[PDB]
Amino acid sequence: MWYLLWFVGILLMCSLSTLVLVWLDPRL
Amino acid sequence: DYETLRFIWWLLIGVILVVFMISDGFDMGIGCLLPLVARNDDERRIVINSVGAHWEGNQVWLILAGGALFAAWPRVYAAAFSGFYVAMILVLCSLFFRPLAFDYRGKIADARWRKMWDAGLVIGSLVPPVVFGIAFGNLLLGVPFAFTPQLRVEYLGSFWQLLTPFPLLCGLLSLGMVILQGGVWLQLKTVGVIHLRSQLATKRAALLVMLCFLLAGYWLWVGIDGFVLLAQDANGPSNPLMKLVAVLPGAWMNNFVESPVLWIFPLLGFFCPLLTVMAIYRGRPGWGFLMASLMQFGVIFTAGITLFPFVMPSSVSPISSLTLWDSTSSQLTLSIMLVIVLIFLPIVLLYTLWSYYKMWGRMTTETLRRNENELY
Amino acid sequence: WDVIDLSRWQFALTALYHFLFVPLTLGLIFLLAIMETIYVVTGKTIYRDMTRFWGKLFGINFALGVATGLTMEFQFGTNWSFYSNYVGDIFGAPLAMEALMAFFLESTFVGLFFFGWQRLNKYQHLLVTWLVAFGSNLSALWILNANGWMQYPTGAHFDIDTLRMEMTSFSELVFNPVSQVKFVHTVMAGYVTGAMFIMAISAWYLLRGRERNVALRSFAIGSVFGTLAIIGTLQLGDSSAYEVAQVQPVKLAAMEGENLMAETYPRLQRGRMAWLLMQEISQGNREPHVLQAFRGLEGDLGYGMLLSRYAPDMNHVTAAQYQAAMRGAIPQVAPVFWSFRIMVGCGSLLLLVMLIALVQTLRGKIDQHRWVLKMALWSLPLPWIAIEAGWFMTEFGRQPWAIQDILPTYSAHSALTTGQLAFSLIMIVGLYTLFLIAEVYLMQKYARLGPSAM
Ligand SMILES: CC(C)=CCC/C(C)=C/CC/C(C)=C/CC/C(C)=C/CC/C(C)=C/CC/C(C)=C\CC/C(C)=C/CC/C(C)=C/CC1=CC(=O)c2ccccc2C1=O
Ligand SMILES: CCCCCCCC/C=C/CCCCCCCC(=O)O[C@@H](COC(=O)CCCCCCCCCCCCCCC)COP(=O)([O-])OCC[N+](C)(C)C
Ligand code: HDD
Ligand code: HEB
Ligand code: HEB
Repeated sequence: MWYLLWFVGILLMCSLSTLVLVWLDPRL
Repeated sequence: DYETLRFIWWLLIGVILVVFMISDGFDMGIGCLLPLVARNDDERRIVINSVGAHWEGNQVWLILAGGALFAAWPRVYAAAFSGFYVAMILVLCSLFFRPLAFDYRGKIADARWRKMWDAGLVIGSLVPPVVFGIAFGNLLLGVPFAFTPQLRVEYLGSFWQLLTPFPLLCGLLSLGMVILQGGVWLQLKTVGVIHLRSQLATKRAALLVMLCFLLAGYWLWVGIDGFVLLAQDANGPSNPLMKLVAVLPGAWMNNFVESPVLWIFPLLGFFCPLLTVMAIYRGRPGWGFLMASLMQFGVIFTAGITLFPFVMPSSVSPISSLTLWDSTSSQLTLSIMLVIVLIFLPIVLLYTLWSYYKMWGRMTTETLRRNENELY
Repeated sequence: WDVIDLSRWQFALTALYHFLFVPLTLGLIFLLAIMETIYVVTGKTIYRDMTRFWGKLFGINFALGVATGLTMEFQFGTNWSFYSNYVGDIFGAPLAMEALMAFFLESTFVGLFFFGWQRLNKYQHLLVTWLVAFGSNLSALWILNANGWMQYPTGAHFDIDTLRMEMTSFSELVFNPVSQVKFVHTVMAGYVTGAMFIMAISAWYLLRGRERNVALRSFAIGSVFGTLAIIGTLQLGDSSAYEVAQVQPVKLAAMEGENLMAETYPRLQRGRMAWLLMQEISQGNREPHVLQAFRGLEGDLGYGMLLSRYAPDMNHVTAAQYQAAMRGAIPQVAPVFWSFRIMVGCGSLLLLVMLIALVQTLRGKIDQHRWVLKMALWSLPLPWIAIEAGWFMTEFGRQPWAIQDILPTYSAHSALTTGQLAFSLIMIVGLYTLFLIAEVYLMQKYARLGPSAM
């Protein structure tokens, strides 16, 4: 069911963006 | 059952219209008051920033009015918005200017640009209340629309037909209503010369509301033929052609004459402006806002109860008059939409209260100086 | 011009104008949510300043978005009164639910986003930004549920007594497969739009050697988010293609590289019969054989209503009228084919751009190659191009239907005159031209000024 998939997926997208930026920020 | 659902949805439409007036009406009234109570750039920004945080959420009440009409009364939504086509285009065009004025006024340090956006805000604050009042007055006069047997709607009037003296009086009264609401909001949200000028505008708007409301009631009672619903099955299907209507002089007074308890609604509409002025004089703009809110409640529910059971009487085809018994959605739709409304309107109301609570504070010159680049 | 065509073009222009600003809102607000989340997690103020700058651009876009949405809400009543009457029992529900759940959330809390930076503590402001994001996306959910129902009408039945489509099951509306995939695809496209926006503006900064740190971080956020977004966009685009393959043969024929015409003639015949029976029902007949015949033929009332346009005498429909309606049942396949192609090809270009940006992002060499920045800068229009193509395909590929196989567009219209439509078109177009020029100007000016001017 796509609404649940979207909810989980947008949580995952924002979480991955946050985590990647936390990791990469010292390199920047 | 179907009848109870339909009456509850009538109540809900009226409630939504009242909440629109209460919330977004003070935005519209403050836009109207902006050239009255603000005479320089700082005063103008203070006035605009008194509603900047909430005006959009408030306007969602107008949007919900439209959407709840669509969902619960699709016949009314269709017939009204197509019949008042030019009036609605004028309202929409004026409404364009508000989000744009709010965001863009401070984006260019040009006197001409700020003047353009102040004027546009005034247009978008003035035109919608006036047109809504004219529209409701035309409801009371009867609207020149009709249904085909296949329930397709035909309009036989025009924008100029609406601009008769009674609908003009109703538009003036609606303008006075929003201006009163905005004047009490400016009272609670500002200080100084703006506060003084909004106070005086509040007194003037309340006097206008009282005079216009009394004149319109007298006119309805003595010189406007009312509609009477002779026979209509209130649990029956939403088909306006299955009913019997008569257009008798003085008929609009029938609901109140039969049931003297319903007289409280016009009493609220007429006297709540005076009590709003009294509260403003008493140094109590919170009680004044409550009284202005009850004025909106009383005036709108007075219009509804006068029209009840009609919502949209037809001046050229009385059987084509729309009622709360024949303009509605299906029983399933009414039930499920009622459930959804009963869930979310409390939640919306609570988090709207939350937002207003967190943002509560008076916009002043020092507030503006502290946050000049951030604010509208 | 026919007043119906003026109304079609009016809704065309106003929806397109509204969705010049919506996709940016949809994606940019989650980008702001991510920036503020990073600020909360790390305490690094640069992400707060990024939230404020990119949100200023967000507000510029959001204001026009709100106004254009206002046009759309009441256009259904103004120009499509028969549409409103005929399908409101189902269609007005997702719009109302949008107002109730989503519009209130986003509009209420966008004011807190812009003006609650101080009155809210860090966590409450983060929550408010997230609530704006989820409200705008839930508005996408419900309005796209309505539009999907237009593509695939489910859980509805015609009521003889009210002469309109009525709801049968709310769950068949809410979980309409078309609406599900439409929602997720469109919001993914909006995420792509926001990501490409911040990446392009950051690349412009980096090419001029200015705002370097904000530009680097904003490019990185855009790279990761928009890589995920464009991937999800492509996958949900394939899902949408599958669903419209199931329920809309015309849009299926568009992607196939362009039978149904011929099939529509038996449906036209049954529809003519259903239309005659429905006129009888409107006349108040309730004879048993009449209602049994109508229950047998009510699945083609839409084709009968379509035939009504090409046959003034529905009792005696000549073959020429049959063939006119036959041709008019199928829209021109070429605008839909080329719309689909732009959308897909722009998606492929966006995927390449996002992957290169992400590789340079993960390597920590965003500013290493100038051509990466130039490509990101020049890729800014692509999401809007693909999005308007997708919506053109969506809204032209269901023609001539306002509701697929239920309500023809030519039958959904209000009773208006070319004078009223000329007035609304002139006013709307002139005002929109002024507003678009002003908004593009302000957006350009404040993006050019950049975060340092904040
Ligand atoms: C209210 C309710 C439960 C349900 C609503 C029912 C209803 C008809 C809803 C309208 C639905 C339709 C057709 C909507 C489309 C048209 C339209 C305006 C759409 C926009 C909706 C919005 C946002 C409306 C906002 C309302 C606004 C701003 C203005 C209209 C309100 C006004 C001023 C109505 C006129 C009030 C009036 C003059 C009453 C006369 C009098 C005097 C007595 O002094 C009296 C004294 C004693 C007895 C009587 C009087 C006495 O009538
Ligand atoms: C079918 C669907 C249609 C819809 C499409 C819509 C797409 C919307 C996107 C439109 C933007 C498209 C821009 C083209 C990309 C290349 C830019 C470029 O060439 O540089 C130029 C502009 O660059 C700037 O100076 C602006 C600085 C960055 C601000 C970005 C513009 C914001 C537009 C916000 C628009 C509102 C968006 C929200 C509403 C839509 C020149 O810069 P220069 O420094 O002078 O360079 C000198 C050197 N040179 C001359 C040799 C080059
Ligand atoms: C995929 C998303 C999407 C689509 C297809 C549409 N909209 Fe929209 N609309 C939004 C997403 C959105 C939004 C993202 O929620 C907006 C954009 C910016 C904003 O303020 O909210 C918005 C605002 C918005 C507003 C102002 C609401 C408010 O300010 O609270 C109204 C009244 C509408 N829309 C109505 C419509 C109608 C009637 C559409 C049908 C043609 C429509 N929108 C298409
Ligand atoms: C909910 C609902 C809805 C929605 C959301 C939408 C959304 C949209 N849209 Fe829409 N439409 C509609 C509903 C709608 N819609 C209608 C109803 C119509 C009518 C019919 C026709 O087709 O016209 C239209 C129509 C239309 C058009 C025209 C077509 C023809 O041919 O006619 C166009 C172009 C468009 C676009 C669009 C877009 C771009 C979008 C994105 C935003 N549209
Ligand atoms: C980012 C941008 C974008 C992109 C990239 C894309 C990519 C894509 N896509 Fe898209 N779309 C869009 C944006 C877009 N898109 C839109 C906007 C639309 C409109 C809305 C809907 O969904 O409808 C569409 C729509 C659409 C559709 C239809 C739906 C309906 O009709 O309902 C389809 C089928 C598709 C497919 C697709 C694909 C296949 C792809 C590749 C993989 N689409």
